[PDB]
Amino acid sequence: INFFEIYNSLPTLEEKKAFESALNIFNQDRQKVLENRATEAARERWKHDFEEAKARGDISIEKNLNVKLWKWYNEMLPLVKEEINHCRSLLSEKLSDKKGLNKVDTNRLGYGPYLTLIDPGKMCVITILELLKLNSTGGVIEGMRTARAVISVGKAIEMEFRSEQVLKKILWPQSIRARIGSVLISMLIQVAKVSVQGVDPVTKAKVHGEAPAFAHGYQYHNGSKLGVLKIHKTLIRQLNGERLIASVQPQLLPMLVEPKPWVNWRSGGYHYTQSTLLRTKDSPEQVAYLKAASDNGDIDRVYDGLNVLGRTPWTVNRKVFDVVSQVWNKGEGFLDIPGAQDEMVLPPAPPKNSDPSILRAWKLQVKTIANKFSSDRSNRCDTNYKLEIARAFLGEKLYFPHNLDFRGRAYPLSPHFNHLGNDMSRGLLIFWHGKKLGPSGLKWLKIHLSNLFGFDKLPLKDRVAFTESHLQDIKDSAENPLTGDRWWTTADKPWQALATCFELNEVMKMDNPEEFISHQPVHQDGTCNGLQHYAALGGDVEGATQVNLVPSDKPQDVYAHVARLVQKRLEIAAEKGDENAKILKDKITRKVVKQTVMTNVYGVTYVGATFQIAKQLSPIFDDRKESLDFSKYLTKHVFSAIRELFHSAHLIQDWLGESAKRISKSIRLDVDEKSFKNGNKPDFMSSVIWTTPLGLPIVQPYREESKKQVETNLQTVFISDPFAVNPVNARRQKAGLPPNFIHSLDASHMLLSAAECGKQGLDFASVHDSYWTHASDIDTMNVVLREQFIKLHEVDLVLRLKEEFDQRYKNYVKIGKLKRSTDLAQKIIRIRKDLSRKLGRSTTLADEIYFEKKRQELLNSPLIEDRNVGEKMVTTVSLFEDITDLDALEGMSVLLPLRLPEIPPKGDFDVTVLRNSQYFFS
Amino acid sequence: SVPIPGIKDISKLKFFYGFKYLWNPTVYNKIFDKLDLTKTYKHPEELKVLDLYPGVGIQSAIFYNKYCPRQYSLLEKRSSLYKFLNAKFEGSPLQILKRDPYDWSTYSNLIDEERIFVPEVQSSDHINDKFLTVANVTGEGSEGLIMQWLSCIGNKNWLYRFGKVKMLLWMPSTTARKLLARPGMHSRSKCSVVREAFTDTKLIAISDANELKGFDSQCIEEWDPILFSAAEIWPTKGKPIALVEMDPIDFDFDVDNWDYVTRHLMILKRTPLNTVMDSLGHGGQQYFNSRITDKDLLKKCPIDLTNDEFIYLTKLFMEWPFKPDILMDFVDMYQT
DNA sequence: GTATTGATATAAGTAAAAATGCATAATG
DNA sequence: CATTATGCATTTCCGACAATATCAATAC
RNA sequence: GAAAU
Ligand SMILES: *O[C@H]1[C@@H](O)[C@H](n2cnc3c(=O)[nH]c(N)nc32)O[C@@H]1COP(=O)(O)OP(=O)(O)OP(=O)(O)O
Repeated sequence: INFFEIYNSLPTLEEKKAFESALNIFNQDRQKVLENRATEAARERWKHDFEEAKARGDISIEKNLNVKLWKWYNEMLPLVKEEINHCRSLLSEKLSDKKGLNKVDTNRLGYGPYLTLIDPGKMCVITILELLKLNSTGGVIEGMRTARAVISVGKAIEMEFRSEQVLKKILWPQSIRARIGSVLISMLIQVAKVSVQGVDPVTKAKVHGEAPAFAHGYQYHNGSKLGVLKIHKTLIRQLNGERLIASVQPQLLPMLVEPKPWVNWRSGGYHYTQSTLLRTKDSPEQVAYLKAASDNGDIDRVYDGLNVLGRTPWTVNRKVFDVVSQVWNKGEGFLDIPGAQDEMVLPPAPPKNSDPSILRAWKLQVKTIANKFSSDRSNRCDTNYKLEIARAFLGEKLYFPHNLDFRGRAYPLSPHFNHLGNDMSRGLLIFWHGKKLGPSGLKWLKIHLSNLFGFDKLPLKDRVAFTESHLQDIKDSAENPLTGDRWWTTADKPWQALATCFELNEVMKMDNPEEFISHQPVHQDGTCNGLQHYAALGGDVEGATQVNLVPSDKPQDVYAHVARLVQKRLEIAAEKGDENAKILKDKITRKVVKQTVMTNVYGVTYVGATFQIAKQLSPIFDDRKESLDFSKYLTKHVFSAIRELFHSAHLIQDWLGESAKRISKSIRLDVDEKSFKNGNKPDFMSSVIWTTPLGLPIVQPYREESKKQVETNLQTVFISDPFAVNPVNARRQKAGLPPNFIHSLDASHMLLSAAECGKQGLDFASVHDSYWTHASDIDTMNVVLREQFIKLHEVDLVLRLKEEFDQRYKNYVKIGKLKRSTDLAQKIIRIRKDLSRKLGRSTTLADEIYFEKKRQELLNSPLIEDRNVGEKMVTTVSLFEDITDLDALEGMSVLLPLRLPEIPPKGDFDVTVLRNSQYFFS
Repeated sequence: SVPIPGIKDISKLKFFYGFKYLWNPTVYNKIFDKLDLTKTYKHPEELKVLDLYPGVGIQSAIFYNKYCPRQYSLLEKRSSLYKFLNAKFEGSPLQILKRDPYDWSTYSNLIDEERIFVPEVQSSDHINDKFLTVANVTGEGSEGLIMQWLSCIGNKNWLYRFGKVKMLLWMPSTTARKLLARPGMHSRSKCSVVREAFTDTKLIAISDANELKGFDSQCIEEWDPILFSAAEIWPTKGKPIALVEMDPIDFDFDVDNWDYVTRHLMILKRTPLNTVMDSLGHGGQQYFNSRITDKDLLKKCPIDLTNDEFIYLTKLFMEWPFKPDILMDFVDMYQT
């Protein structure tokens, strides 16, 4: 039943909506059964497989694999039952001092009550599925890593208990999770038996016997032991052929029924699954601030934007899917498909008496071959899974619930198949709704094809001329995509180019292009979004003119301009005439210039720039022997060019970095009452926090990691508790503040645009910077983008941000050394003498901070008479608070107030001038 | 007729890269008198000897002044030490070559390319009496060089294809405690295991009396080391320096399998052998429990075992029908 | 009296300590 | 304070990423 | 390996 074909065949809108409603009410059961969990389903499937194998005698297939899984479960269940009974018996002891204190007291009391809740059969199924799914992970050739093994089983069990809670101790300790996982994995290793054949060199004949399925071993990587579980070759070869669906169903897939709209920080997305509004991994501060913001209810605009992003219906492009299926079934590696690789081949072993350099070279070659083979298999398996999902959802309507990371950017909930995937995945997706092309539909389709081929810098008229010139081979490629000229493979995005060529041929065949119905998305991508945001923030006319922010007859290109600057610099260096200059004269690549120039204003280092240029110079192979030194030369030159060119982006970056440093080197006045015990140099628990224009709070999670060994049954894994608040990473926060701010601004603009498009009645899909709508709606889409950009950036964002910092961090203290010879220090020394007189010894900054907090409370105290008394008290921070020149004081260690640097001057540039800048976003 | 540098000359050397050198001619002549290299090398006049990382080179100068070999070359790449050696030892029968000993290609080029230093290949029946190697790896960060040299002794590739070549090795006292670890000691490691499997070593000198507590008392009293103070090395802040004598011995086993067995067994050096076999592979516990008849061996810990029982376990692993493929025991975290 | 905390070695060519690509942070 | 060390713009997804065992002092 | 700045 091809629902998409039926919907397109229906000629009347009334019956079209009636059919859509009927499909929606019909697909509820399918969506529920797809979203359902896997534990009971797998248990019943294994039971039925075992019973039918018993009826039929035996098998030697994945059916026998499931029978073996059932046998493992049946043998495991007594062990888990006995363990739970032992835990219950040991928990009923009235009183004891050392009753198996080495083993029972330290562990059974640790993980008794947690284990006694969940059904033993359910835990058995969960651990079996988790260990079977975890295959070839953690860098292990044939097994997986113990550190992930114990956590994954523990985390899955806790998540299972949470599923029992919604059917009716919020979060479990990491140590408890690891202990439970290790215990269950130990029981599974003890039980799992698999038969295997072998030949004894003495006997020189086949031997029949059984061996354990799992083994716990240790591997050495550069002198560090690894906890590794090894999976038997029989299990490896018997699980290899089942992919990721036959053994067990997946969990995250695109839905069919309307996604549940975002209402709270947990209500949205999948119908029967809770998804956090923020991609918070291990950030208690992030989750707390998100919960507070959701309670305050100031992210309704974010909710509207996410609803609009996740309401657009999709379907699988049948023609491109058929072409991809034909190419994949042909078996030879295509441009994107890696192709079918049969098996591993290893070089012959050199003689044991050969040179150690020769042996090292052979070892390196073997390692390289193994890594390449593993990567290629994984890529082929991922492509096969993508094709399987596309075929399963072919002919139906698709919905893509979206989610946000802490920066605010939008990501789909389903990671396997989405519109953010590679070229094949992007080409295999089209909008469910079809809209007439109108007068500008043909023009916009031609523009989309031309800029898909890579000619996006050229004007729209030239793009249309290019498409008109190449319409002949567009039609050719459409008629015979395979076994023909293959013009689409010459493009930058071959699959989307193929889809657009199909659409253009369908338009050309029709007599009247005006009334055609199209489903192909049209990508309208902005140019240099980060530089655009700097231009809007600083109000620099030069930057705005460079980044196509102002209207123009032709679109200027900062990347092209700086590439020409590098050309001039290297032709000046031609006087020196080194080998690097001679090689790189006519081969300076706009791709490396793109990456370096774009990432310079985000705080890239010299090493990072060298690595980026070397990586992007690798595919073209200007220096096949070694490109690193020439890359360093090029980085020096391009850095000189960017430093001479950009002058306001750098100012904004420097102000943000200095602010981040001052925030990361501060501490709360009254909160520091806890005995940190360091005395003079406390710990820092301050993270840069600010709110987006949309209202979403942002908390940078860069904190130190407290990794400690925790004792488990299998081994002492080396994990870190995510609940332990740790001192911040000052360098990480300082280096990451500007990019986080800029991407947050980009996400806010995108969300405002999506909300306004949803209000206007359009279909909107956003791959971060680039925006996708129908070909007919491109003009209104551009108008609404410009309107929303004006609305967002008409306010002084940097000034509001500094005001937010000042409001949030008013009562903060920053420790700064002060010169002993300073006259103001004499008063400070006298005051600390009183702070030493009461203490009776050397004055402590902790006591000084407590005294400072005493005055601040009295200022806000209800008693007016005590407030005057509170204003009478004088401290080191109180004495300096009358002085505004912070740099004047900057020996002795003195507390200083936290004052952020003043914002750079705001250049005069009207932002409304972009209402007619047709080339602003293209 | 060979000059010997003094501490006045040595104080002019700014950089030693962490390498500590002894400068006392009294200590060198005492060490040589204890060693008595003349009995093994019947004719020093025809002796060929190669030195690695000479640095100061007073040891080489005294060795030449005592025995006078036909050819004696020094391998260096350190700029300051090489310049000092060239300035001091120019116009002398000694020879100095500017090649870094760390690089494996250095020896192959030096011997098999332009005939500069050609040794004579001898059978493994007895210690070679025509080749001798002296090194100095007192640098703390170059333990891997010594371990690779031990592996090369095992594999008969780097310089031991010429036969059983005696080796003199200035090398740190902590590594001395590591290598000279009898079974049962708390410093027993795979370094000591390969040391006793491939070679038989004697300790000659040590710069600190306190370090002698760690070593085995019987070995110390049998060796009778030449103890000396810590004022005979110019860098005082460095760790104590010991000396060892390396003599290769004959062995009959498969190096790769023995290496795998030792590495994967004595990770858990304190656990009893009744359970450590599970780390070897799948079913190793049951297979070894069934095969092994000596119950005391199972009770013995891997830190109490020696090369004999290690070879026995390697043989058991060899005739294990279901032994895993030891070739692919690595992690694929590799740059691509 | 004992259990939690911190130090150290493993393997061993991704050397190490000289240099340097460099800005910024941590030293005594 | 001149001297010496540390890491190298951000984020998302995928089998990505990523130490452990033994032994000492000590804290209780 | 893929996506964006
Ligand atoms: O080209 C890659 C790829 O073949 C493989 N690889 C490395 N990391 C990943 C990953 O997270 N996911 C996938 N699918 N493939 C991966 O190794 C090659 C790169 O090797 P590197 O050691 O340089 O890998 P690293 O992760 O350090 O960096 P990057 O090059 O991938 O960014």
